[PDB]
Amino acid sequence: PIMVHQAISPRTLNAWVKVVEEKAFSPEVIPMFSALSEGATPQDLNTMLNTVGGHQAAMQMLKETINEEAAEWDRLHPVHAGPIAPGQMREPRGSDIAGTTSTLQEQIGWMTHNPPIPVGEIYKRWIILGLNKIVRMYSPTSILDIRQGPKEPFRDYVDRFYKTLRAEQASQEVKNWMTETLLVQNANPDCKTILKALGSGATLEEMMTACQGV
Amino acid sequence: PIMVHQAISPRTLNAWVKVVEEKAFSPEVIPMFSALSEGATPQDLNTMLNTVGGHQAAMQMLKETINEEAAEWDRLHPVHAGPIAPGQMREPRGSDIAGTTSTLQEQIGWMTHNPPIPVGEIYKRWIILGLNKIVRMYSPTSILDIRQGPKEPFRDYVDRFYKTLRAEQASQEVKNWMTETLLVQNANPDCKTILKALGSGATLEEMMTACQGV
Amino acid sequence: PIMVHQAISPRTLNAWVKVVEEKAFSPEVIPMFSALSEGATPQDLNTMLNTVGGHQAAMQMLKETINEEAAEWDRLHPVHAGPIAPGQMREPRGSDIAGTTSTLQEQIGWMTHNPPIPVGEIYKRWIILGLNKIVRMYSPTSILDIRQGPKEPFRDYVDRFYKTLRAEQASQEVKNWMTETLLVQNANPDCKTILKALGSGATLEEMMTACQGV
Amino acid sequence: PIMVHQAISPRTLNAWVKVVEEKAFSPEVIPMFSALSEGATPQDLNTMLNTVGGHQAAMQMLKETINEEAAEWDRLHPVHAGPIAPGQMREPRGSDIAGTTSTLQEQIGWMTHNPPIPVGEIYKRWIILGLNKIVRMYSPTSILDIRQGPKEPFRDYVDRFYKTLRAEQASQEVKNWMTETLLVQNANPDCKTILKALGSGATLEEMMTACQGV
Amino acid sequence: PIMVHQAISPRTLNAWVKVVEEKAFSPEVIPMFSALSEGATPQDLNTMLNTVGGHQAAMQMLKETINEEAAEWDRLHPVHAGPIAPGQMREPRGSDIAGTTSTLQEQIGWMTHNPPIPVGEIYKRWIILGLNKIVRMYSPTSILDIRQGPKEPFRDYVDRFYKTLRAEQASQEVKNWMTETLLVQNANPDCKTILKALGSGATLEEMMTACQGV
Amino acid sequence: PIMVHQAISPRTLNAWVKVVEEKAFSPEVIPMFSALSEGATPQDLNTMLNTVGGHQAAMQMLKETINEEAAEWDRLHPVHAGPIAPGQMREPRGSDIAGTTSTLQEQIGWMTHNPPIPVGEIYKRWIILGLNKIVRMYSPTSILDIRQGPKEPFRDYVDRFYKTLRAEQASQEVKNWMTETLLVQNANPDCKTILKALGSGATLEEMMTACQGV
Ligand SMILES: [Cl-]
Ligand SMILES: [Cl-]
Ligand SMILES: [Cl-]
Ligand SMILES: [Cl-]
Ligand SMILES: [Cl-]
Ligand SMILES: [Cl-]
Ligand SMILES: [Cl-]
Ligand SMILES: [Cl-]
Ligand SMILES: [Cl-]
Ligand SMILES: [Cl-]
Ligand SMILES: [Cl-]
Ligand SMILES: [Cl-]
Repeated sequence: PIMVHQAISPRTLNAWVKVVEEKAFSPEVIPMFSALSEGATPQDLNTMLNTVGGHQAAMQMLKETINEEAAEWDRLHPVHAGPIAPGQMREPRGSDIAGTTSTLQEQIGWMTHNPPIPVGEIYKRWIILGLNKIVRMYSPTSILDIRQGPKEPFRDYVDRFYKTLRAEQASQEVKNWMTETLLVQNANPDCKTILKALGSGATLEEMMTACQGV
Repeated sequence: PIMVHQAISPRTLNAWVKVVEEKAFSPEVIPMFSALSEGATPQDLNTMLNTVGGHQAAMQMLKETINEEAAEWDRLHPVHAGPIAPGQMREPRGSDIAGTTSTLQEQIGWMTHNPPIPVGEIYKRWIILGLNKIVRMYSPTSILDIRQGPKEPFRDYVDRFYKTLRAEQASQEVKNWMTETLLVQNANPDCKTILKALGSGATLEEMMTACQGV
Repeated sequence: PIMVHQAISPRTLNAWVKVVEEKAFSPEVIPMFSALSEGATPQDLNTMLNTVGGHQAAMQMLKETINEEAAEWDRLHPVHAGPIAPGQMREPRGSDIAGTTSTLQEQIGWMTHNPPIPVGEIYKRWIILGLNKIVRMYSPTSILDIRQGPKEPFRDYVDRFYKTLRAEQASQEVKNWMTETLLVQNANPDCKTILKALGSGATLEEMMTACQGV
Repeated sequence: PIMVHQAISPRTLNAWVKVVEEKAFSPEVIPMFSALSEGATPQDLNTMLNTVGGHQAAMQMLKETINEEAAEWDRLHPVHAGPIAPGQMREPRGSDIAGTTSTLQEQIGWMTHNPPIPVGEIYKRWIILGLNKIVRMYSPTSILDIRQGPKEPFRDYVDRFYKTLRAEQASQEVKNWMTETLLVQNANPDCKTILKALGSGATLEEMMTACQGV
Repeated sequence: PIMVHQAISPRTLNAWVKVVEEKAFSPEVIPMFSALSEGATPQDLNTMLNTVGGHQAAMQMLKETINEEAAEWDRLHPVHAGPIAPGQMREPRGSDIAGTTSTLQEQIGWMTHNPPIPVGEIYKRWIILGLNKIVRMYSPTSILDIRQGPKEPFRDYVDRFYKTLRAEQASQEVKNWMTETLLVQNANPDCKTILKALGSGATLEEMMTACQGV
Repeated sequence: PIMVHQAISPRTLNAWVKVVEEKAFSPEVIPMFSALSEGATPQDLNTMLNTVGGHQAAMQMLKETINEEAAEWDRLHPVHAGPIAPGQMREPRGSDIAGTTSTLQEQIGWMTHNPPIPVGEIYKRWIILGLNKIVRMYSPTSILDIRQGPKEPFRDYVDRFYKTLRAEQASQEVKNWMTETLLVQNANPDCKTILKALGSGATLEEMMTACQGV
């Protein structure tokens, strides 16, 4: 990554490869990806994606999302005809942001220049957008089906609930509705009664400590 | 972390991930977290939290604590209306300290500027506050129940006592009362007699060496 | 690699060696190679190749490809007779780009000089060209033979399809034809009907989510 | 640690944690601790101690020793009343040296300032003092009980002798008396005769090579 | 290694040690050695050799080769009598290049001085010369004995051929003769016929793809 | 180690610890030690020795050798009475070189000052001197007892010979006599005849290749 240019480290690459083998597309893979690609050029971002073996339905799916975002960027940013003056550099296309039609030096130029054109962070947003689509498709369970089993420790039910909740790509408002509606509704009879008694404004801490004995 | 900005290292991230898998929320997890997040920006702190898979009841609980602290910061620090002058940067909100509504560059700006606004260390205190709440809730044993078993080496009883003591979030004054009261009271008959004979001002060293033979 | 010269790191070398032992010549080996050889001089590129034990039919094959590209470079770039002036350095031959007839200092000279002569990136392209030839020869399955089995989850069929597709060295236009023709054609009866109903312009996401239940 | 400030490295922390799990409080733990804490601030020293899980009787014992040394420092160094001038910084208390009542910046200030106030090395001496107390208490064998068994290779007896000797916290004069008295006295009959014949001034090398055959 | 002097890294040393234990004197050991000794002083080169345990017939053999090359250097470079002036440094002998009679500082002096006297790269060539002698002696199979077995995949026969070829220290002209003569001659009947039909100028790629079905 | 001071790295320390556990006092331990202690101050050298657990007969033996060398240094270098002037630093005693009576800063002073007083390299020579004494004492086999067994491959006999030779601390002249006398003398009948026929000036290479078939 990068403001002095640097190659992607052996142990960044290796760490990313192992993450995908072990955890596939579990929600936490996406923060790991972003963490390992901090300050990454499009070339470095493409490296991480291309070094993934297997999971090629998702990697192909990711390409289409990236292409869709590229087409959208080109629509909003039409390229103007003309010779690039000595002090300036050309406007990036969608394919330049995705790294397929731009050199490393062009990518370095845009990121470092005074008006920064952060193609690294733009392309990364496109990748993360497509990764979210994969997680949601690749999640086995639906949030609607998470119901506490009889004699299930609440703590284990809440772990399953917010884990499954974590893989829906839901906005904060949508995730807020699911919490106040499904969590208490789908608790088991013994603890559900207790939770109705806490009222309409109790924290998760209060709900978990309330059903700790039961 | 950071005064030159730096990305979170592959082996910092990986170390933190393994800590939580192996040790869950054992008291020592919190010092490990703080150690691995030294000089961290809110973006780096959020990275560590988001890269944790599982334990999503606690991670959700942690969000509420962070939001409570954010609401408290906003109450004490009301934002004033106006255009941010060239030489200055805006006042951070609670959400800016938690990183959700601020950019990396804004976080870098506050931490490096001459009046330092250490959003990293402020947000970290909020996270550590919530981590303490988790440890205490997630501790299986109570300090009141730690009693030395018949024929139990004192050393093993003291290990269990101060381990269980370690997970209560007790102030120094509260932890002091538990030591002078419960430790000797809940020792086994043979060693308890010996300890009453040491008097009301003996060190742990003297108590452990006194009951070494018995 | 390199603009200050640096030796190839112990853990770059070791990482590359393990990659080839574990994954042989699977498509992802090539992006891994390029990633680990970022900014590499021809000497560093030769190091990575020579440190590979076994697979000597491929490594020998790679030599011929490199020699073919060297012969082509010499044809296009004929060397002129004359003593190299103090301020300049000689024109590289194909063997100079491949590192066999040039010193490390000559390779450093070309890469750093004001008109950059990127022998590292030129030789790397020749190596990657030959690596593609190996992958295609060393691929066991043909893309034509990938047919979805009865009761096979589409997701698994698409994984096999784009994995096998990945090892053909096909241009984008050739890979595009295979997608729109073979993927739907070679699906199993139950899902194939569903896919004909999506129409002639649906994304992979829509095709995978359509055949998710079936 | 530090004269430019630096955070404690991931692999320093991890190394220290593993040392205590594997070797507990074996004499060599103390040199390992000092080695891993070279140039450490009190904050870094507290980190290493707090990240130790288990062994909480010793860690609590260590706190008391540190508090005793703190009380002693305060007695010898009484704090004077007054506002700290711009060019100077306040006098450290015992709690400031132990890091509990001082900030990282105050600790950095004292260590770097022209009259250096090495709170890191002072606090480290207090910690090492308490670690020695633990080793001696936690040693199972006494030096008095190490007697060479019949047919025991001297080399193995000398290994046991100086290992057990190593955990007594004995001054050089006390350890010198034990060598010249117990080592030869407690050897087995066959080798003991040989050693009396070497005389009152022979080296360990001469004693070991003398009893090599026997 | 080195133009600022540096000590050999822990992980360079360890990597080299493991290479020799696992792979002995397989052809690839020599490129690994050269890679790990890039920019090495004679002291660093001697370190790598001396840290090898076992294989002492080869390490002794290597000493003689180094001594032979040293004697040859002294013959070609006779030392002149005189006091070394302040601005200059003495001429290196063979033993100075091998590090046995020169200090680290003398080795640093020669490598860094304006007329560079690369004792590191000279001594390294002597070591690599002797390593080649070992590989050839320590190779179990002869290139003459590599014959394709009945029903042996050509690819496996070519792997064995160029592996065994790799350990002969043969010049390019000698290795060229073996390829065009033995490879086709010693193929099995079914594939041999096919290869005669390709003609006297076909690549390894064409030969391997020709005998792929057979 | 060091001309800017640096703390001993976590992975230097750990590497040294593992070396001694796995290989004890095999000849190669000594080059490993020297390699890992390149540029080490006496404090760093003492760290490596003190972090060794077990083997305390040898570590104690090493202390005596170091003390003997210290006494010898003091005899040759008598300390003169007087106050150390501002521009100068005091003369080191034997105990100052061994680090027991000197501070880290004094050790840094001597090593960096214009007339360098390399206490690191002096003390290291004393340690290496004592390590050689240990290896020789701790070697199980004598060079005199290495005789080639009937049907033993010469290569294996030469490995045993120069391995056992390696642990005698023999000068080059003493090791030279053992080679020309014992190696051929103690070979087995079949190969011994062959070696007498090579003559009185053949290399190890010629001797090993001569007895390769037999
Ligand atoms: Cl993310
Ligand atoms: Cl969520
Ligand atoms: Cl903490
Ligand atoms: Cl506590
Ligand atoms: Cl590639
Ligand atoms: Cl593809
Ligand atoms: Cl110590
Ligand atoms: Cl001792
Ligand atoms: Cl080589
Ligand atoms: Cl070859
Ligand atoms: Cl040595
Ligand atoms: Cl030897």
